[PDB]
Amino acid sequence: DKKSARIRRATRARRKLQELGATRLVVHRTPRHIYAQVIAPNGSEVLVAASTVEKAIAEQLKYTGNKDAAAAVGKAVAERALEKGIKDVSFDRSGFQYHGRVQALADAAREAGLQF
Amino acid sequence: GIREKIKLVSSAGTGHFYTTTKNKRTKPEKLELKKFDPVVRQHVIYKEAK
Amino acid sequence: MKKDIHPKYEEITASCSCGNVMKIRSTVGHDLNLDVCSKCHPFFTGKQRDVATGGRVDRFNKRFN
Amino acid sequence: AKLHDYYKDEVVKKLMTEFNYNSVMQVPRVEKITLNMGVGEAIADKKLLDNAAADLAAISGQKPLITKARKSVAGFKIRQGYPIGCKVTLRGERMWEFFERLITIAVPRIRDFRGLSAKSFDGRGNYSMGVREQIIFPEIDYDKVDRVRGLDITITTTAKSDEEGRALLAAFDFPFR
Amino acid sequence: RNGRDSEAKRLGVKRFGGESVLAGSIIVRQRGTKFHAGANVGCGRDHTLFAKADGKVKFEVKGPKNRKFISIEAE
Amino acid sequence: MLQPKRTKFRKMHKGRNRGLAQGTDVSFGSFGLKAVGRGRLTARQIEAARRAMTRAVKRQGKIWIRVFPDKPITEKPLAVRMGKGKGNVEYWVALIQPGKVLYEMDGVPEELAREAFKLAAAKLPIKTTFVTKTVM
RNA sequence: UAGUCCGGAUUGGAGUCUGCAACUCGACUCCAUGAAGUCGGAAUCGCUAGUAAUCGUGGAUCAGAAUGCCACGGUGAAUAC
RNA sequence: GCCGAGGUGGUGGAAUUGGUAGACACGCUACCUUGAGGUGGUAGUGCCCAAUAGGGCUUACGGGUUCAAGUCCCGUCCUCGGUACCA
RNA sequence: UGCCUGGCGGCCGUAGCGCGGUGGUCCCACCUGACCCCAUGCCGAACUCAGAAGUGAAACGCCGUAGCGCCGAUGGUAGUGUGGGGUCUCCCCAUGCGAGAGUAGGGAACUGCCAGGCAU
RNA sequence: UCCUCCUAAAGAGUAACGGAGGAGCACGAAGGUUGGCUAAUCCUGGUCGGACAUCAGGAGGUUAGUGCAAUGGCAUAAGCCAGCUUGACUGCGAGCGUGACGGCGCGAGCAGGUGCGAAAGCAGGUCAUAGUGAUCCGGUGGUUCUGAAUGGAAGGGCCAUC
RNA sequence: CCGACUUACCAACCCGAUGCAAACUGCGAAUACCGGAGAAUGUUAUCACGGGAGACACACGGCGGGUGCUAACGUCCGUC
Repeated sequence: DKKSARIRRATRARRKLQELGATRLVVHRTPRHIYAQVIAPNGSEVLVAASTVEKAIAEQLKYTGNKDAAAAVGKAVAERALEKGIKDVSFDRSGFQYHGRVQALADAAREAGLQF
Repeated sequence: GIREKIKLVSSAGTGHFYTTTKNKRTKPEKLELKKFDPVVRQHVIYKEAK
Repeated sequence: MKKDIHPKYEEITASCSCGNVMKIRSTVGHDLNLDVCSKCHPFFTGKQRDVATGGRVDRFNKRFN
Repeated sequence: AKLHDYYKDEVVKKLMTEFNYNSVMQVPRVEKITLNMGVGEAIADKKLLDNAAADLAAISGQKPLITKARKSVAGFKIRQGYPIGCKVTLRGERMWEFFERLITIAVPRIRDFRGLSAKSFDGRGNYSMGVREQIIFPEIDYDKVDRVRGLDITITTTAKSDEEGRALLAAFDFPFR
Repeated sequence: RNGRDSEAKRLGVKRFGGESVLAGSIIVRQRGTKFHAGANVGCGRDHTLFAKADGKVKFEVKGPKNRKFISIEAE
Repeated sequence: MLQPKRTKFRKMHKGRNRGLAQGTDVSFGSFGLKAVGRGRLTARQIEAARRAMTRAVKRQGKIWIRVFPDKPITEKPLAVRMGKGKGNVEYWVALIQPGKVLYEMDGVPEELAREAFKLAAAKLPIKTTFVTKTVM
């Protein structure tokens, strides 16, 4: 149910984002990890992905499921996407409320050089 | 039917007004309604009038 | 909880008149002195005592020899 | 407070020893306790519902939510969106302390008490009892009293059967005639 | 007591499969959404579907409810 | 007389009677009275045939009617001109296609069944036949 | 100053006495209960002084069974243009 | 046949602005007055559940609408008033 | 290269339910508490934060079952365009198209992009 | 006169004193945006409380709901709730649809100035389809546009509106 | 007050099997319609603009219907 009620809040914004054709920055939040993916204009293939389940990100932070890990994941996905070059990305909160951790991920993506 | 015709008149640079309808027995309250004025080209406060 | 709208809810010491003392978070505004307790109640101990429900031949014999 | 730690030792250990639970998560947990006051006579004046709300606020620790009517009924002269009942849903530690005051203090005071009959489970371990007059809780002054103004408390347990929830509530020494 | 009927309001599919449209052309007039908007197709305030780009019209069934969608291929 | 309790609309169109019937198998009972020709039966004729049949068998066995009218038929009064609306609903008919089992009976011998179906078929306007149920 | 420490009907229990016998259907006593009733509609009655009003006592009938009937006293008015 | 109006206690009847009806005048019942009737005066007076507080059933019938129908809508029965003409 | 697990899809019931069994090193879920972010028309239920003692109960995934749901032939039937015929308010013929329902049967999906752990 | 369904023969349209129902409005929120949520009806349990009010759980899955008739729609909700608001904004408008015409409708985008949102974005009224009358004549406000010798003014024009 | 005993009383919802519908539809043609490509044929048969019109009482026959009585050389539509 808790998983099921969230996909509605996803399904609204995902539909119009795929209608526009914008590159979707998808975030995912669990109680102990956090994930980010930069998915193509078609919405099938990803470009990059960064999370706390990556080893090299987890080697440098204390807890894998709080705000600082989210900020490190955001700056990692921003620096990797800027090494690729994805300049205009549109963020999607994926059914999660904005303020808690995906605010930290979104902001650390923004001030690492990603314009949204 | 029961909606009276009223107009709403500009505050700054009144060479303009809009016109709307309002029910007197439910709402005796005023409109202020910050609409656009084409004369002064800004969004001004408008006021209820006959 | 929503901060100021709730009534005060403080730790008091209730004084059970069966002999007992209990710290209880409550709302009464004093140290409440209750009469009977969960201890020493007739239903809780077993002193509920429903009467015989038919003692007629008992009553006739305690009357008459 | 008290009944939580008494649960966390004795109730889980006894429902472990007499019910086959390979995991401790299968043991039923009393999850929430709601006090409902279906006032209902506030179709004439809502001073009465306003008094009943403060009565529930004195009984529990939470400010009660007023419940408006769901569908319009002309059998009882009610309107859609008329506030006709009052409720508290209390969960967690405040529910544990309300459970303390309900068992240790309140249920001796039901004034010719004969034991709450256990057949009031609805099918999935949730209990419901009806307290007929409000003065059985000692938070009421009784110098102030206006009406009788009872309530009903329904306990939601995570039990799936009636016998599991019955053994759960009996492990906290419910009267159970 | 009978005898009243409104004027028929000319609804229906105006442009069918494979037809070349310009942008802004009306494809379907309808009351509800019998057809839903897809790529390069906009939905009006009375649920009119119109060409938001110039191409060819395409009808599909999509989604988990087997619903009709109208797409436009930019030719 | 059989007519629908609480029908949706009071009057309906004339329509046509093309096609072959759907209820061709005798399902409920053993013997059946089946329709050979097209037409329509009013509820008066259905009840006349039913009374004649159950009087012919002396109230033994079981009788099923398999057609129900559900179609209102109007008339205009005499010395009333054409126009001014649809006429008032007078009576209800059931439309009958070739091959429709109109009646069934079970719990009787075959010759009493055949003779009762003859005495009941005398009241009906359409041409009929005697049929028997068949396995598969 | 309350349906109240007013009211004492009703009913549950335990008794006592008379009497062949207290169920139909007695009187009383105890314990408990604590109903209507908050001065009474249209109407209507008695009384002129030791009277009305009020308080108690006694007798006949009678095994038991008076709030009735017949008697006795205590206190004791108002009003008669 | 066509149009308009009506049907509500035992009666005459007011409620025809959806917000749980019979209000008023008769009649009836009870009491008083009277030698006794009538008049007169006080109190009841739509039907069934309990001795009550109250609830069920009730507007010609049947059905729909809504939360709710005497009330608006439809159909049917009965009764009024008007028309049913030109050849 | 093979298993799992998660995210985004493709597709939209041959893909959904029921019934049975199975998983916790990871991943995930339940979980723990609420100085603080934030939240409740009451309530840390949810939303949110700070976390890791337990459990795989529930959920989720996987596997097995046809009891349903679903798909679905070949024939035949209905209907019908065109041109003729009648006993013509209904059909027949020549010819072209040809269902729906039902039947034999199929069937508890398949797969792409990436990420993590495992044995290789 | 207008709207919805059928007649209407699977594009559109299509008559009758053919079969059925509605409209002559409402709403500064019932419009905009952001965030969130998901019914009807039954069963069980529980103070008064009882077929039917409030509570709790289960079944069921949209049989509900839509400001108002019917149809088409709606879960990403167009349904329900709360925060902030005035886009119920001005000038246009590629292109279409529908009418004999008068007319009626849909519209991406552009300029100016805003509202909500962190942002992508969305908003130039409402789930859509009824809620409506041409012209003349005059009323009011603004704009030197004209203004009968000249300067004004009257009166016309234009724009908003009755 | 419980509540027992019954019955040629009726019985919703569900199950199993029949039908019916212009205003029912989880299915669904043939034709017709819209568009594109090609060949042959056709006295441009097509569209636009201008000059001049007439006509706007239709009739029957077939097919699909409404109404009427699946009456009418009836009436009202669609199409030839």
